[PDB]
Amino acid sequence: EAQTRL
Amino acid sequence: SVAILQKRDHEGFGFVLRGAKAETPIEEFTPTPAFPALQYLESVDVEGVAWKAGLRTGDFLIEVNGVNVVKVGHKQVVGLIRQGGNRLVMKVVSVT
Ligand SMILES: [Cl-]
Repeated sequence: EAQTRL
Repeated sequence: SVAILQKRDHEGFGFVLRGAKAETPIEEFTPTPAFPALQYLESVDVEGVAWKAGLRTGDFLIEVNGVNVVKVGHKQVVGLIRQGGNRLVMKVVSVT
């Protein structure tokens, strides 16, 4: 998985 | 549900997206009511834009700006989110 703050 | 997000240039939407990388075998994924999409909200900042639009931790992403993302990898979903700039529409299903 990847995690991205938006 | 559908959340409509419209923010200022200098601020974030106020959520963290987590989900499957495209490099994994995402082609083998079968959506189910218990796990309905590859990407979901790890967290939502309280009183942030996403929060005020009704999004909550655990929401699974079904559509971004009218594009189905149930079986789409993380980087491509992030690209669709960023493409609208300060404006974003997301259809989600709540695990809760
Ligand atoms: Cl990815």
